[PDB]
Amino acid sequence: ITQLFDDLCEALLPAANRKRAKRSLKKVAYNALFTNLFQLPARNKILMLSFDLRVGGLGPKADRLEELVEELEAVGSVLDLLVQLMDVQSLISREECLCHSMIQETLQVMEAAPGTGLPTVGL
Amino acid sequence: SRTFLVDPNLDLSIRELVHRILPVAASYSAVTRFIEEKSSFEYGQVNHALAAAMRTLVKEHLILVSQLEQLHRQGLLSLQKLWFYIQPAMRTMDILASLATSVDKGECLGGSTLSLLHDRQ
Amino acid sequence: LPGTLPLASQESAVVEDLLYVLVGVDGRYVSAQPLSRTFLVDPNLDLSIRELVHRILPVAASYSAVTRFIEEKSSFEYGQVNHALAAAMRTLVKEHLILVSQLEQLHRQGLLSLQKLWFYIQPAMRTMDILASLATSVDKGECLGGSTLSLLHDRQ
Amino acid sequence: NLNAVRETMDVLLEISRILNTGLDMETLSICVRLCEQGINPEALSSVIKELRKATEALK
Amino acid sequence: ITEAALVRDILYVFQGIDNIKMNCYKVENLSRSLRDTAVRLSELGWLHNKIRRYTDQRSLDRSFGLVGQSFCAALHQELREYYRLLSVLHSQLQSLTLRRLLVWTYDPKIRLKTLAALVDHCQGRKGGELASAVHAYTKTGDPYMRSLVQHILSLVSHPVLSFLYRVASDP
Repeated sequence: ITQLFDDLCEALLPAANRKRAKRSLKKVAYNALFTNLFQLPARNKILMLSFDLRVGGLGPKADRLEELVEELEAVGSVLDLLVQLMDVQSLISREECLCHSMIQETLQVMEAAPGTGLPTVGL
Repeated sequence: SRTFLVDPNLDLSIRELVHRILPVAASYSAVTRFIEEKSSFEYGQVNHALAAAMRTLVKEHLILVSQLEQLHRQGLLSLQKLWFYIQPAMRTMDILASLATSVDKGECLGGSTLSLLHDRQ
Repeated sequence: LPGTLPLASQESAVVEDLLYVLVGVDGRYVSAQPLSRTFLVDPNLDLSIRELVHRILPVAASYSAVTRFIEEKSSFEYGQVNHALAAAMRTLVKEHLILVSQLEQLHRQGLLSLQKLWFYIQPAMRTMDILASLATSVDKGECLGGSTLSLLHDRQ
Repeated sequence: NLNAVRETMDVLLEISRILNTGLDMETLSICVRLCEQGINPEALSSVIKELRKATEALK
Repeated sequence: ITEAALVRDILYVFQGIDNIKMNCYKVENLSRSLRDTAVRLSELGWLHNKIRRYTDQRSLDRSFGLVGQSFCAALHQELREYYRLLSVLHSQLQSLTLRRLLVWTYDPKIRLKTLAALVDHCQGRKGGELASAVHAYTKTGDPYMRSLVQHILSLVSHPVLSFLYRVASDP
């Protein structure tokens, strides 16, 4: 258990000082773990999220979320952790925001003061 | 096998690109005629369900043209932007326009229409 | 025909012509000569300009020898080191092309005088002077592999 | 048994994918094995949201 | 001839459709400072032809095999993106200039340099012999190319690892 918190702190560390940040992030893991410790069934919490699925459409996906928790019976504390954390018109509206987020990301640099967006001039 | 005519007096920088979009229409005017004909009973119980399952894609091709006109009203649809949007349709309506021309070439009905779909994203 | 153009206005013709030579494309008046590149400016030009033009060009001639180092030392028959040296030597060329773009967009508003140009490119006159010295010292004595990793350890 | 605990771990990725949790495959096996120890999951929801917070201040 | 007019035709020469006409795209007046930059920019569009002819000539005959498809159908996912860039560049033409294009299209002057030279090294290779001639492009070291070709290999070598998990056969 003293190591399973050390391997967890490695995965969430984004790859590239990577030798002292792990030492400081292990503090944020412990500084936050003991705040809750200082201070209801399991399957019901899924259904309350299954309901909110069906309301906004996408019925079969909600009929799948219940299909797996029924076979996961034949571990309960694991799913209790997960719950804590026009088809064409959307296509033409995606490939149009790209051309709005591609000509903007590069015109904001092409027209500015000489040497702002350039990293070599910042040396 | 449809032929088209564009314009005597048009910009050459357009006609060369127009001829790049039409091959999805000519490949469409040969699928919609395959549905309205191979649906006749005198063609077996296979050349029917082949024409039905070949119709749902035509429905989804009509939605892709609707979402373009609604996106055309805001003017966000330039000609260059069009050539990229229909690319999923230029590949699919190029597959079906090849089966619908290879099932009618050699008259197939029944099993010989189920073999061709096993030899032919 | 710059001889029939005033002094304060013909300067606006050189700066937008000189703003292209730094990219590699030839220019209108300040042309390039066939092949260490040599340039030709003008028979009839103000002497108060030609002496300053020759102070800006050493960033172009030092650039026409880096872009030719990339397009050649990328050939496989040069080892797995003379490659990644040419790749990491390309990102700086990209940032040098952005520095010429931001000058033309700043040239449209006329805020770019010739005297103001000589100060803007100074970060580029120092960097493209370093790479134009490695790309001429890695090819002098044919290096590939470790002997191209030694030279980067002896050489802001 | 390792074949069973692989399947039970493979199904559990999907319900964390459609629930739009940022947990990838590696951080999941870390957190599953750590929850398997017996730590209370109400606290782990805070360390991940803070590790991801201090990670953003770097970029 | 205005500079804007050149920016109008160049955005087409990037595709094959031709002032700029068709091996260099000889342009035919204007000042020398303009013709030179067009020449290099127009030539990038010519490359796009050599990579398009292969994925069109070999998408015709049905005797190219099963590997020669996953290759000819992996040169398209690396072309839709080149069609997304041309989308963005056209929306701004309504401002960008020649010297502004050079930085925009400095990177796709390389991907269209490896692909247009990856389809010539493997011309008559079909079957596995093609999946062995797009692997002889990984011994390059260049971190930008070795991470592009090492992806096309991961698609071309999928049919080969489909027979294996299921070598010349005799009918």
